[PDB]
Amino acid sequence: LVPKRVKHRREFRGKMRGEAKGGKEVAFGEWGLQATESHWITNRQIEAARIAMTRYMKRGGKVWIKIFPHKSYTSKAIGVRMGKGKGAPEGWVSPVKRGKIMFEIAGVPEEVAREALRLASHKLPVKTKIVKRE
Amino acid sequence: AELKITLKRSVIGRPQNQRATVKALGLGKVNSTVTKPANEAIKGMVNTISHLVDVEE
Amino acid sequence: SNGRDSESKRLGAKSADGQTVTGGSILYRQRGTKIYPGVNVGIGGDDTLFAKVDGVVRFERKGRDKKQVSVYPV
Amino acid sequence: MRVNITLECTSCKERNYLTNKNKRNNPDRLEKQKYCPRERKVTLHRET
RNA sequence: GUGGUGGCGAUAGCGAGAAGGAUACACCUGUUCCCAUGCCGAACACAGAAGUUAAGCUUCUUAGCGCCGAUUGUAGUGAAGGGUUUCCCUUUGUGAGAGUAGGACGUCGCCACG
RNA sequence: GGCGGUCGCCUCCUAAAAGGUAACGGAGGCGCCCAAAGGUUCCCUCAGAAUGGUUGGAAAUCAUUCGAAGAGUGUAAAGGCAGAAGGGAGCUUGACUGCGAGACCUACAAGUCGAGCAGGGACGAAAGUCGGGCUUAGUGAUCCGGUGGUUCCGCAUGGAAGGGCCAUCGCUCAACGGAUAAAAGCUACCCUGGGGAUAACAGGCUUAUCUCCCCCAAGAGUCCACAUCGACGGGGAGGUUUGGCACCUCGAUGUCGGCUCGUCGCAUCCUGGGGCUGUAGUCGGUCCCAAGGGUUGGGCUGUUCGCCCAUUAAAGCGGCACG
RNA sequence: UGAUGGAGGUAGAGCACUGUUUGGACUAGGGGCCCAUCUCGGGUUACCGAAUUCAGAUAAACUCCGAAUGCCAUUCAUUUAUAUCCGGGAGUCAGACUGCGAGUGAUAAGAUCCGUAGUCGAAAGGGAAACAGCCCAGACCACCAGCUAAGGUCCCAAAAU
Ligand SMILES: [K+]
Ligand SMILES: [K+]
Ligand SMILES: [K+]
Ligand SMILES: [K+]
Ligand SMILES: [K+]
Ligand SMILES: [K+]
Ligand SMILES: [K+]
Ligand SMILES: [K+]
Ligand SMILES: [K+]
Ligand SMILES: [K+]
Ligand SMILES: [K+]
Ligand SMILES: [K+]
Ligand SMILES: [K+]
Ligand SMILES: [K+]
Ligand SMILES: [K+]
Ligand SMILES: [K+]
Ligand SMILES: [K+]
Ligand SMILES: [K+]
Ligand SMILES: [K+]
Ligand SMILES: [K+]
Ligand SMILES: [K+]
Ligand SMILES: [Mg+2]
Ligand SMILES: [Mg+2]
Ligand SMILES: [Mg+2]
Ligand SMILES: [Mg+2]
Ligand SMILES: [Mg+2]
Ligand SMILES: [Mg+2]
Ligand SMILES: [Mg+2]
Ligand SMILES: [Mg+2]
Ligand SMILES: [Mg+2]
Ligand SMILES: [Mg+2]
Ligand SMILES: [Mg+2]
Ligand SMILES: [Mg+2]
Ligand SMILES: [Mg+2]
Ligand SMILES: [Mg+2]
Ligand SMILES: [Mg+2]
Ligand SMILES: [Mg+2]
Ligand SMILES: [Mg+2]
Ligand SMILES: [Mg+2]
Ligand SMILES: [Mg+2]
Ligand SMILES: [Mg+2]
Ligand SMILES: [Mg+2]
Ligand SMILES: [Mg+2]
Ligand SMILES: [Mg+2]
Ligand SMILES: [Mg+2]
Ligand SMILES: [Zn+2]
Repeated sequence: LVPKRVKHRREFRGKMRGEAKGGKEVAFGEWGLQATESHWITNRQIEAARIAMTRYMKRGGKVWIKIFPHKSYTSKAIGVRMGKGKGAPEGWVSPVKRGKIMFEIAGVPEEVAREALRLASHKLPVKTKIVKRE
Repeated sequence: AELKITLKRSVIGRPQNQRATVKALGLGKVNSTVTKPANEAIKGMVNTISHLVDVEE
Repeated sequence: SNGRDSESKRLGAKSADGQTVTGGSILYRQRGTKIYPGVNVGIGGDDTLFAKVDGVVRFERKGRDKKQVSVYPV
Repeated sequence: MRVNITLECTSCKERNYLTNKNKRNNPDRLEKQKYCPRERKVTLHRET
């Protein structure tokens, strides 16, 4: 996942304080994977979790990714001293706050949903808990 | 009626408005005491530095 | 490359609400009519609001979504 | 080619005004009715 | 009642529906007159009173939309601390946005003709 | 330090709801333009969309309806403006002269706003508006010169010469508060004053990188995730690498490799003990425990490293200012 | 300090604008196949799908909203004692860490650069084993007197085994 275009090539890292503004309830699927810690989630991590879920589901049911890596981050190469302007963009992250549902699933029995979301959670840098839609 | 205010905590390491409030009340050394009217202005001052003072009616 | 910025212009309110000012005193510096000139107040060539007489400054509402400065002599 | 010009008073020849014109859009000498401080009256002024 | 002209944040609006013209306001009838159209008497301007309430306009019904919006709770946060300190927590004050109970189809003047 | 970038001005974000606020922080503009794109008087309201319509096409012009601004505002952005600051038309030149109470800004020099007074006007019936433009960039001190004006001065006197005063012109003096009217390099032949205010070595902090160790387990393994290996991802430890910083040392902390002497860690090369094995045996693989001792000589290269020769139970990896 | 009145768009929040973005419905239009080909009209992948709409996210340079604080002001109130102005004399223009709010950096650095408060600087004393910058607290002096702060009370080592 990557935004097709961005208004600004470079952006502040920002801060992650408090619970997630939105997306704290399962909205489309039957089961959700809720973040319980705040952390940047990369588009590589989102993809690993997504493939881990869908494959176990055996292309069964539906998967919703509720987070998008809107935010870019830059780096400087080894041997580059401090200064001389912000580094070139390196990757994409979604800043995720505790309580945000990162993924939702439907169309599969609960046993598969719980194991599907377990395999995904091990791909993410954040601790997670399974959440049933209300 | 009256308020007896005593300075029980040091003013070292405190913001300027708190040091100036202590001085506005007429307090000096630690354990210095002063008697003031229980106006809204004086009670406001006590509230600003309540962590530094003890007050008696 | 970046590294440029214009000098700051010290815009905003220059006289307070309820303050007595002499005629000609600047009340508000602004780009555009962020605040409108009310009674006894004029607007300069660069949108600066100034008192036309001696009086007390009042920042007021102009209808629903606009503001206004006036000077009221005593 | 926008240029700076002087508007002289056609009556008393005092060079009273500093202004500018685009020569391409105004080939001929700019003529204006301007107040002459010397004569203290509005007089025809012409670029010189 | 209607026509002028104002103050008040649209609680004055919008949409839909209904009724009315006695006066008044309008459509309306004309281009001789002042005046007018980057063409057109459509408009503006002027002169006029056959018809019409059809529309505007006034009054009335509706909250469907827009607007207004208490209380409670929560986010944030001043001050005082704390921890397991990119964060988080306690105490004390303050306190939204959101979402809601609700309010509301206006109100206060002055003048003229009735 | 060099290379590159930057140097004055304007707008934004950073900037923490007054103002101000830094970085070789993140984005853009300026060194103009306009004789109307200025003033005033009067009048006007947009972009799009739907529907219909010759050439005519997605889209050129026309009509109706919808449409609160989704247009436009010369030129960047922000703030503003459709009671227009946007658009059209008539007449105009106020893109006036003398000024200017009082304010803003400000180290200074400057910069900004300004009611109002007088002179003489433009438009308007009048009220009234007008000292340029929606607002904020479009600029450059003094010295020295040019040009115009002048009831100023005129070295005995009259003149003149030459000055003054007012107006204006000549700056990519852009290193933009401008060292001179006028200026590029080499130094390992070098020298002095200083600095650990500031680099190279080593220490320190950091640990992205690096080495090692783990989590999840899609897969490989005939079958069989986990004998062995392990994608996509995730988490640590160490402080040997590549680096970042500039905190001790520049009134000097001697720099690679080797020799001599070792000493320590254990993420163990050999030897000792052990579990699992896709362990018949013999050889092995992998993990665990274990640092007691041991852990070769040569060819080439300054080398470390590495390749090679010949051995060996093995010929370990690191730390100790790369001892 | 209180009261009162104002300016200002940050925290948060929201999406009403602008960017970024998920799913659903439906769809102009868009890709190949056949029939019909003058390439002219269809029927399809639950083929790609504008725009619309429904639901759900996101933002330093987004805002229908919007605090706490801070700020300006008042012939205001209470306490307090400074404020300006004129002049003589300076020194300073390497700052450091800590907390908090940001940028740069890898939301690394005892890093760097601002804002804000404190301490150090230029501050001895007590605590943190030692430890400029942390916690408590400001040494004019004398005392073989008392009370406390941080921090403590089994022994080193004062005080609850
Ligand atoms: K995880
Ligand atoms: K008519
Ligand atoms: K009617
Ligand atoms: K209504
Ligand atoms: K005109
Ligand atoms: K210079
Ligand atoms: K040489
Ligand atoms: K590490
Ligand atoms: K490990
Ligand atoms: K097996
Ligand atoms: K040295
Ligand atoms: K060794
Ligand atoms: K074995
Ligand atoms: K050993
Ligand atoms: K050799
Ligand atoms: K050799
Ligand atoms: K060394
Ligand atoms: K939105
Ligand atoms: K914001
Ligand atoms: K600080
Ligand atoms: K001090
Ligand atoms: Mg600015
Ligand atoms: Mg101007
Ligand atoms: Mg609310
Ligand atoms: Mg602030
Ligand atoms: Mg500010
Ligand atoms: Mg214009
Ligand atoms: Mg003579
Ligand atoms: Mg002579
Ligand atoms: Mg300079
Ligand atoms: Mg030589
Ligand atoms: Mg020397
Ligand atoms: Mg020295
Ligand atoms: Mg140093
Ligand atoms: Mg050393
Ligand atoms: Mg430093
Ligand atoms: Mg020495
Ligand atoms: Mg071991
Ligand atoms: Mg926010
Ligand atoms: Mg530092
Ligand atoms: Mg010193
Ligand atoms: Mg001390
Ligand atoms: Mg010392
Ligand atoms: Mg004891
Ligand atoms: Mg006990
Ligand atoms: Zn003249």
